[PDB]
Amino acid sequence: NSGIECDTCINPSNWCDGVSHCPGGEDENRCVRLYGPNFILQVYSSQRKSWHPVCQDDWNENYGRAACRDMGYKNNFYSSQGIVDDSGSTSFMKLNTSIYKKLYHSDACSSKAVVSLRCIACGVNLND
Amino acid sequence: IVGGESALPGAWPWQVSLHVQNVHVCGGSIITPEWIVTAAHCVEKPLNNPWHWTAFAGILRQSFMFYGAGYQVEKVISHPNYDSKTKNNDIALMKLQKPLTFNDLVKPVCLPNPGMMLQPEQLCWISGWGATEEKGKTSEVLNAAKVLLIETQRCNSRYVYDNLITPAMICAGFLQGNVDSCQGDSGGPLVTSKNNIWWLIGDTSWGSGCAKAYRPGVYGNVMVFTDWIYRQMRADGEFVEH
Ligand SMILES: CC(C)(NS(=O)(=O)c1ccc2c(Cl)cnc(NC(=N)N)c2c1)C(=O)O
Ligand SMILES: *[C@@H]1O[C@H](CO)[C@@H](O)[C@H](O)[C@H]1NC(C)=O
Ligand SMILES: [Ca+2]
Repeated sequence: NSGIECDTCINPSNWCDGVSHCPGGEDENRCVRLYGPNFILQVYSSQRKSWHPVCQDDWNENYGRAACRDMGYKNNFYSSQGIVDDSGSTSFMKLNTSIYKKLYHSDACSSKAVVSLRCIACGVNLND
Repeated sequence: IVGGESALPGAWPWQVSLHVQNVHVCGGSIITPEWIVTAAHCVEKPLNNPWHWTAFAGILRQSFMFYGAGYQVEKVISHPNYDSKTKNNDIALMKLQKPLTFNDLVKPVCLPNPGMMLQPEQLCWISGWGATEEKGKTSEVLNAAKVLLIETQRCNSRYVYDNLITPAMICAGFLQGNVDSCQGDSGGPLVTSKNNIWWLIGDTSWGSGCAKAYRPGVYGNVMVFTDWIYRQMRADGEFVEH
């Protein structure tokens, strides 16, 4: 309750920084998240201490499969398309082709779209 | 499920009957081909070991859950901070040895994502083979009922549950009663529709009586537990990767 807890407390700049600092690795295993009813792909920024939408720029399905792998869905992958961001976000995570830690902070997305990653075909019943 | 209706094939393709000793004990929500969200009170000792548990998916009727249609549970994971007494963090995870074959009768529910912006009184649905009346017996047919979310501030009123609803708990149903979850819906889905997607908003945890006025259903807040769920699923994927 001064920084980020591991259930050990961590400085939020060491949360999601690529180096596993909690003994249970809690600081490095929950760094990718889907946001909102549109599955806006988000990555936690250690520097900005915030969750940020991944830009659709140069994002392919293997990066989604990897984010899906990093979220516990393993080889489950359903959809990764670009969508307008409804997460109310101002900073975004763009890919430096040269999951998390493979992105960098940008305030725009050249595609104008964020990644909507659907790791599993779920949430559908008999009635649309 | 009190106040509800017989569920149709494929209406709740995530709903699973979890069995111990050839009888339904709890419900579950398929979130992945091998992972099932249930309640932690369901798998309290002595049912903490996966061997007691068999899962039945896509079968609406308990009598149609035959020897050979069950999916043996391989791993039971109770929430680490589950309290048997307050029933805070009443969420558990059941892995299946055999992955479930997804169809229109068996399908996963979507784990809730941060920022669902759900309504304070969001129309949700509760399914299960639990009692159709309080103190009643396990239902034969899978039942489901429309329930509305009750904001925790309203549910923590002295006239409802008196500060017993933790942040890891969400309330759903009707303050008038009549429509609630009951014995045997435990661990079952509290699911809502949003963006033409069904979202596992809660797992059936507890409540005083069934369908009693000012005594609604209390569900484990799956949103609060998503990180734990993602961590436990990823760790299993890493461990069996070898
Ligand atoms: C007080 C007591 C012990 N309740 S209960 O009947 O045994 C019972 C058991 C399980 C429930 C579940 Cl899993 C979910 N929800 C419930 N309640 C609700 N209002 N939705 C439940 C209620 C009684 O017998 O008076
Ligand atoms: C991409 O990485 C390399 C150095 O690792 C460098 O070209 C640049 O600093 C990075 N991209 C941006 C714009 O951050
Ligand atoms: Ca770290």
